[PDB]
Amino acid sequence: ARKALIEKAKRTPKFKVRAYTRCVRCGRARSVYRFFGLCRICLRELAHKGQLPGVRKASW
Amino acid sequence: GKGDRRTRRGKIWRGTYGKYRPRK
Amino acid sequence: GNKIHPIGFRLGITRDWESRWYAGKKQYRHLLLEDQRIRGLLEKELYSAGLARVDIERAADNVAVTVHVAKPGVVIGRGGERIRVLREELAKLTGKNVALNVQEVQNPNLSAPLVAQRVAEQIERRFAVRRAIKQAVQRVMESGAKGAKVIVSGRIGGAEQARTEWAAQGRVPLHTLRANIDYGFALARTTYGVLGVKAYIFLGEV
Amino acid sequence: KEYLTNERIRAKQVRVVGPDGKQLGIMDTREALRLAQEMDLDLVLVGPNADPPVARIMDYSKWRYEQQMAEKEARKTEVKSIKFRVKIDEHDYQTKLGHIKRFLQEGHKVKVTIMFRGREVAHPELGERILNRVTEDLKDLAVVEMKPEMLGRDMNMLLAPVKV
Amino acid sequence: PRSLKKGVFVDDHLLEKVLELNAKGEKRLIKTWSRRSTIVPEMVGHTIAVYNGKQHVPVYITENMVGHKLGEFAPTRTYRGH
Amino acid sequence: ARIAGVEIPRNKRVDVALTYIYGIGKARAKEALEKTGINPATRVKDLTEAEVVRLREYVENTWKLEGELRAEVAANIKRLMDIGCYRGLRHRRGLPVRGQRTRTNARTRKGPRKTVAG
Amino acid sequence: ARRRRAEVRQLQPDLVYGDVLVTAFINKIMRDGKKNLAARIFYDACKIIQEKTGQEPLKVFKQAVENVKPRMEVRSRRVGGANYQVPMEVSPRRQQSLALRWLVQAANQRPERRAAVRIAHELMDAAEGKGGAVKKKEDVERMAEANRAYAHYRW
RNA sequence: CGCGGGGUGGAGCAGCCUGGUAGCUCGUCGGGCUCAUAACCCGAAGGUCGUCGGUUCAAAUCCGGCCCCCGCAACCA
RNA sequence: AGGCAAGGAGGUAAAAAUGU
RNA sequence: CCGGGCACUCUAACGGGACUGCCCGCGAAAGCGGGAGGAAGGAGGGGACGACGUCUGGUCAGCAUGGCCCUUACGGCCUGGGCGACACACGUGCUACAAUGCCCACUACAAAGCGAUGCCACCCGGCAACGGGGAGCUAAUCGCAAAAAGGUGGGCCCAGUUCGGAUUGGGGUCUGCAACCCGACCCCAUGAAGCCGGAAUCGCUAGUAAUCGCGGAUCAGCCAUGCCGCGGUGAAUACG
Ligand SMILES: [Zn+2]
Repeated sequence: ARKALIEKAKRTPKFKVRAYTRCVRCGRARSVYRFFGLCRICLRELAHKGQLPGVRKASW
Repeated sequence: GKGDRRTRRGKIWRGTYGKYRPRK
Repeated sequence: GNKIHPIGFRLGITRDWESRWYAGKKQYRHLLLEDQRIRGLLEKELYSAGLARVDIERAADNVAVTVHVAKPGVVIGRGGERIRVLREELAKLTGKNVALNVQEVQNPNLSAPLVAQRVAEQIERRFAVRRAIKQAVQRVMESGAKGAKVIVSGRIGGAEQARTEWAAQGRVPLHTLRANIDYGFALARTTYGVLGVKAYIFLGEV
Repeated sequence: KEYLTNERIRAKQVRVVGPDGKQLGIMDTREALRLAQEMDLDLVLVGPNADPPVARIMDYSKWRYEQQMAEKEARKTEVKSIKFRVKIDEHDYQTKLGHIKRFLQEGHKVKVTIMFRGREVAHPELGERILNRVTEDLKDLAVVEMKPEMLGRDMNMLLAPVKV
Repeated sequence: PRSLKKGVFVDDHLLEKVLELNAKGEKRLIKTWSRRSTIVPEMVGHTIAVYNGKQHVPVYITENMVGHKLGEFAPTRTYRGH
Repeated sequence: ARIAGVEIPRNKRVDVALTYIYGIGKARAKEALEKTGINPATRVKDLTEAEVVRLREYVENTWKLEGELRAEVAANIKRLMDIGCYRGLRHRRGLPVRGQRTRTNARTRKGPRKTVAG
Repeated sequence: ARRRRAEVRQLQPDLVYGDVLVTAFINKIMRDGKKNLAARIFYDACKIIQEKTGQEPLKVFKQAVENVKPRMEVRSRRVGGANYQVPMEVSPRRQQSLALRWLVQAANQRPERRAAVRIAHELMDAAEGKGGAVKKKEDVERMAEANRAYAHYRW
């Protein structure tokens, strides 16, 4: 999450097979969710906060 | 069986379709 | 090592979300980001006003920003000036109709994040950490809490070995869903390191 | 260790080696069996997976017993250490010597050590004086393979029995 | 296993390098980083220094090795012996 | 009968018997039978010499099989080996080639197990 | 396992007769949870039995089971470093289960061709007083009787 | 010089002896166990029997040479 | 016949070195 | 299918229902054993939830920061390579060694997901991956999609084989600028070891082991046989 590898938020690819999503809270690389654009830690944190609307603790 | 990508069951396992297992 | 977040456990029931807006697969992502930005910005600004619930709705893309605070005066300005500036900033950031419906938290010692923030502030001034914690707890108890807890971990007042000073009052029933506990947390941004200020206030059941 | 005895053979046509070592050829299984029965000693298949199934016509059980006995005898032969010190008590020395002699008689080696500390002055000399004397005492029983060699903190000898 | 639909892929560096040195007759080591490309009939006879991540390594080039990408002949990893 | 280069099998369903050709597997054999006009439910012991011979002819004239096929594969390897190609190099080594991680289970290219002290 | 005597499952009995033993046997035969295959197998076996020894295979099966049923066998308890084949009783249901298991084993030890067939043959052998399962049972009994010495080391 | 006896997987030892049949322990490798090492258990690898050679249907085996090792008899040492 | 207790048996309680 | 209907399934909100409440037994009491009605009985099942603290457990490479250190360099950009290297060793899997199986051929039954440049009906070209045309949906309403084991029939006949599919040759399909390193897949050929595995050792107490398929998330494409998740068939045994 180097503030230099927010060359992803730099919209330009060169080839649209380089656009690699990223988290958009820490800017992690490795556990984004298309549905949130968040890393699997950041997302979790926000879920616990209650700041991703409708995201409950799961149970069935 | 299972593993063999030139049977029916193998095909099923591998996920795909072709000569041995058609769409129809 | 255990112990999950109390709010993020009681979030289909006792306490509703700190954001409320539907959006599809196409737009939850952008909107979420926007909301996060808003929250960040407000935090940066209203640290003086003492901020708690930073509620938001997209009610047909009319952003509703609700900041439950400690000082309406400070948010507002000296009659109604700084409230406007903040709103404008939000608009600039987040280009949609944006409100800023300020509510004070009457009983500022029922809002647990506020309490936590206060404690953090005190710590930053380098006080007797344990003493401060105890005082905070007592204050909470006085307010009308049916139980309180403050966990403060870290380099206590500038210590070389990690500790976790720890104090409580009455009932802090951290397992029952029916409990309804305001959990607050404040990051004590201090001079020798970083101190964790976790605060739990048990206000009341059902 | 263990071969197919007379009728334990379906290995068709067999290499009829007696307990004597003599070849009667490639008899039937059955013929060989008959012969064994007549001769009293079992056609034991010491190489069923060979140029004719190696039909060694000895009593199997008897053979096994013999082998067992031999093995037992082999055990009973071993290394016996006698560790002196630099300073010697004479009675003790004598006793040690006697023990060594006994061991040699039995058939058992006597590795004759000393125990040295540091103090390596007349330590090696003392060791030499001891071990060599001991050897002189019991030449009839053992002669020395290993002389009184320095072990730094020991002086080792090996008295090995004269005849085997 | 060979993997190009329609459009046998060669890079317009040493596509439009080596085709001009068709006019210059032969040429004298063509150094490339584009190992991606195949060995088209135009390359035949020349000498190509493909990139080994570190080396510009030479290949004298024949009519057999047409149906192959360049990085085949520049073996990048080294040794297996211990 | 010797339906390729001395390719005799015995006593099995025709297709299966054919499969014993170095040149042929379960699909080719099935195709071949369909082409030539021999019933799959028949045997090597139960086949008639006219119908034996048709198959023998067709198969031989249609594909490259057996010793020839072996030569071809060797030839291919040579083509790959002589030229300084990755695959050729791998072949020379005794290594796997096509996309295997070699670190552990390259064995059917490495043969049995040649353990070393650590 | 610690507290209670752990209840033994009551099944739906056979849908073709009304026999729990039969059901149990089928289950035992059944590997992988392929019952409506092993049920079929069982009925094929029964049919084979009928074809040969012309009694209602259910009774035959029962007889076979009875024949294989062991009454004393060997557990293993270490005592003084030595491990002992401790010859004790086998409890009724447990014994029955063991017998069933043995039968199944025998069926799959047999060199004959098909699923039903082997089982049928095994059952017939058991009824007779011979075969593989019965032999195993006998061996087990002997092991008890060869090691009746250690009996007193009861559990 | 004599005579005697010996020679076996890396080390110590059986087999020869009874012509067919190479074990045993210590070590070397790998694994298991254990928190970890030792020990422990399991495997695996590893000997053509000094050699020339003969035998003989076939030898570690029977025979000799030569090489040695061993003790003693032995002069210059 | 069961209730225990006191005694007397006899069986079983195997082994298994260590440490920045 | 349509009308027509909310009956039933459903779906989803809300309520009820199980409380040791009823009877007998013991027990001072709790409670326990047995009924009984009840869909369920004694915490019905499964979750979510993990105390004070330990392990100075793990992470400064998710982020947050204290201190230190680097600064035309330990920073920035890119191209290529490397992460995938392989005489070895272990870990976790998958697939197997067959005939309760294997191959084909028809035929039947799920849940839960997921779908917009996304899923793709259906039609044609192709052996086929797929390609072309092309409707539908914006999702219970169209689609992925056939679930498979199963059941009916055929075949195979106990072999290293129609077991098994590694590897290796060839030709292709797709995504993407680009599949050489290093993709998946199709087809044809190749047809390896392996005949249920030493000492050891792991998992599991009921809809569970075991086996069978289906979805997902990341994601162009995938090295997924992983992970998460759902249903199908479905046991054993527990003396102690
Ligand atoms: Zn993040």
